[PDB]
Amino acid sequence: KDIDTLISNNALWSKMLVEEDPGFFEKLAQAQKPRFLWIGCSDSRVPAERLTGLEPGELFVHRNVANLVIHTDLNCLSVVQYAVDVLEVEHIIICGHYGCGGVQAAVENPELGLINNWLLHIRDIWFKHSSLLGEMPQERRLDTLCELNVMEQVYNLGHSTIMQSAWKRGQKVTIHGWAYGIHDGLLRDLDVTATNRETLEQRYRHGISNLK
Amino acid sequence: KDIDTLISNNALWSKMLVEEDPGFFEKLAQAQKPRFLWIGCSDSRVPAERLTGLEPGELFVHRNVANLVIHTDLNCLSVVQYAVDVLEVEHIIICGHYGCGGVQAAVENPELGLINNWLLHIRDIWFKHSSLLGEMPQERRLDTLCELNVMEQVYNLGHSTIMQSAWKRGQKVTIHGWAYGIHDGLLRDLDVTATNRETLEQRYRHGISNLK
Amino acid sequence: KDIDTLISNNALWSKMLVEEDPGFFEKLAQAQKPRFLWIGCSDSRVPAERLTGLEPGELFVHRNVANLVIHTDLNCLSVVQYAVDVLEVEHIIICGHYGCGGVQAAVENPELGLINNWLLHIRDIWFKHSSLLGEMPQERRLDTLCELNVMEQVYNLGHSTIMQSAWKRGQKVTIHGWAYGIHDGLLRDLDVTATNRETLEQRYRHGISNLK
Amino acid sequence: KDIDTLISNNALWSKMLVEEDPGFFEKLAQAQKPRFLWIGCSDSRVPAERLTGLEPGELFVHRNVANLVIHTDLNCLSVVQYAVDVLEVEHIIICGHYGCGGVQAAVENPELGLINNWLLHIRDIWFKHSSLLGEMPQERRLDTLCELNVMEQVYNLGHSTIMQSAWKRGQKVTIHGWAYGIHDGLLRDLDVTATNRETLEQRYRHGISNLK
Ligand SMILES: [Zn+2]
Ligand SMILES: [Zn+2]
Ligand SMILES: [Zn+2]
Ligand SMILES: [Zn+2]
Repeated sequence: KDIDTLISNNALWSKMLVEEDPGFFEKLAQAQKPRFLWIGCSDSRVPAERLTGLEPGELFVHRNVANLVIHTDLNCLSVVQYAVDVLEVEHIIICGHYGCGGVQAAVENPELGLINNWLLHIRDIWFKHSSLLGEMPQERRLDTLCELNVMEQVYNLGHSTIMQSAWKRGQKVTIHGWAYGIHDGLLRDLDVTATNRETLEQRYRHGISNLK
Repeated sequence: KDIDTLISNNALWSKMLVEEDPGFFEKLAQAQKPRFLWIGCSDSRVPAERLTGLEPGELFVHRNVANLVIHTDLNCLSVVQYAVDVLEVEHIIICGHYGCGGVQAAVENPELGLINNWLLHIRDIWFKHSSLLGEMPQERRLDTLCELNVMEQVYNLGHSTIMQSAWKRGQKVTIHGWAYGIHDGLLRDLDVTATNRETLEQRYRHGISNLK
Repeated sequence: KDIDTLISNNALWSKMLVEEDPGFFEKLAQAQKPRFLWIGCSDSRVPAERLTGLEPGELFVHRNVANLVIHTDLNCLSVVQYAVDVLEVEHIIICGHYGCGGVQAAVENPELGLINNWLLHIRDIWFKHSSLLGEMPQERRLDTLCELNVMEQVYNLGHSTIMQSAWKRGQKVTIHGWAYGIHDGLLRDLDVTATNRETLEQRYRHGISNLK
Repeated sequence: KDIDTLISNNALWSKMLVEEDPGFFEKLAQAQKPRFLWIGCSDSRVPAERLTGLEPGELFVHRNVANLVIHTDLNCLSVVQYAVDVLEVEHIIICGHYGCGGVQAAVENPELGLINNWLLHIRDIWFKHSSLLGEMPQERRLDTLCELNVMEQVYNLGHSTIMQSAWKRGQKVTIHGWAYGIHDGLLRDLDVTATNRETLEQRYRHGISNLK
């Protein structure tokens, strides 16, 4: 596909919606805010809307390389703060994916340029879980690191001042850690779901334990 | 929709693909890299794949509040550098949208919290184009600011060291500035398309002139 | 000077303080917090303590290339928020300097690498004030840009959510914009001093007017 | 001290230099670049020039809360890249300090606001070294964490793409990790000095071993 194809396809799709789904934009024109924030990877191998059935307007989205929530990344933190404090999303889903190019590059460590600095945060997680990974068969280690990465980003998200403040004041927000692969598109819930500061810690340990 | 609904819908969708599109993941399993990078807004009012017909695996994606390319945002710059230098995408599309909550908040300036710092970059663009906006009817000013924001982010992207280096070395990368609204989902090409350092400047001025 | 010289000089200086100034560390050992935050340039051509006579413990310090307060730089914003909310500094001084290598590189635009992205924020200010600079003799333009840069960083600092919140709640914090050169080390007050949201705007315009 | 005092002291100091040290600015007026980059804490309890005897023009400086080199902090990375690639500094010194308010806040974890996000990077280091710290007497743990923080920031600096590139191309740059306290101002060399990729790893382990 080329650029002229995208523009032309868009024009035809917009016209065909009049017959196929004349109401396609009706919920978007209402003041209903999205209830979900999705933090995923720029690889976007299967779009979040396809994976879940979520409709236009139901999902606020951030994507970056390897779906990180770095403690001091103001881009992601600004998405989160707007979603939690202004849109009042009820769920935040961090979704990783098996085969992620960012996770693979963190492990193989090729000299890729500027991106290698971003990927050092993944190498820190790999270091953190070296003993756990060493108890597992080698062929499962890379996908396990993909899962651990998600769990650590959920943990970071729950430790941000944004989430700590929301939970302290009794706002209902739940964080989830998921992963999928392109072998079937099937979401795996990594079982780290957090609804407050206490469950954040308990279920982080639970998710890691399920891997041990 | 609730969380159990998303998980259950995903499981049913994955199973139904066997009959509907057993080859759905086949291109994803190949080593073909995406040819397009989409930088859009976290509002994600209509997903980029729906707007354009792009299939899974064809698009690398970054989203942040109001689709900014801030000169010093390492999150977006890391997506861009990986896309340009490692994946060798041929097109980068920055897409804004009429009615964007981030653009509207920049103009109305409510006290929203942390996000207001991010939005100051939009207020700088609004200031930059005050005289242009003053020559236009008031009712068209907010959507014109949405377009100017896209054009300025294209300009910032082309001035990044990543893009300047790629163009200097003769890598073929084209940057585009688009917008759409939810009244019809129809993409408007803002006509700032840049294939090198010279067209970046020429077509930036062209796009602004088309508004004057 | 070499590394062994620094270590050896430090050991001799520490010993000599017993006779010269046995009380040198006494105020540092007290709980008195610094009353001033200095945001300056990494060039650090004359140290802030030498310029002003401020003693150890009186100054909290941030330095970066060309003394910027970028709207979305969490490093500088974190220094500011800790200084304002935790240390309760009463004064923030942004100090630029004539001959700054960062300002000069923004104007000459050599291909320096990663730093060029940071310097684009200065090029934006240069663009903003093109008409003002054009009314002045060429030989004064670079130093005038140095001053305008300081004034714009003061303006950015006052527009941060940190400062807006502090002023809204009645905390006494004053922001100042200064510059000096190495021809005499003499500080010039650029006359943009702000004690609240209103004086921020009034004195920003005043400082610019003093240049016109 | 108040603001009028600083301005007045500066004017008197500038005049008195004519008799005391008429050549004070002479090296600054030459094209000699600084040979040292100092990365220190915004606490700046004893200024680096006082600790070492370094003269004006000999030191390029960055300061942030708790002297961090975060993998993805473009402010510090931009200082480093300009210092290494443009100024060609020969030494980078990361200096922490015993009693640092940032390190103490990471351990005590008060609710301080925005700064808590920055401090999570220190809490990650505290977690990393929990077993080491547990083998030591409690009263020495906080200062040991101050030292470990410096060592980890040296390690991060050496793993940045900036430093890896410089060492790969044979540029002579040495990184050092130091600390001091206000009980005597005496620098402690933490013995993690790195001149290439190999010594970075060897001396990181050496410095940690010296603590065990
Ligand atoms: Zn990925
Ligand atoms: Zn938007
Ligand atoms: Zn400077
Ligand atoms: Zn400190």
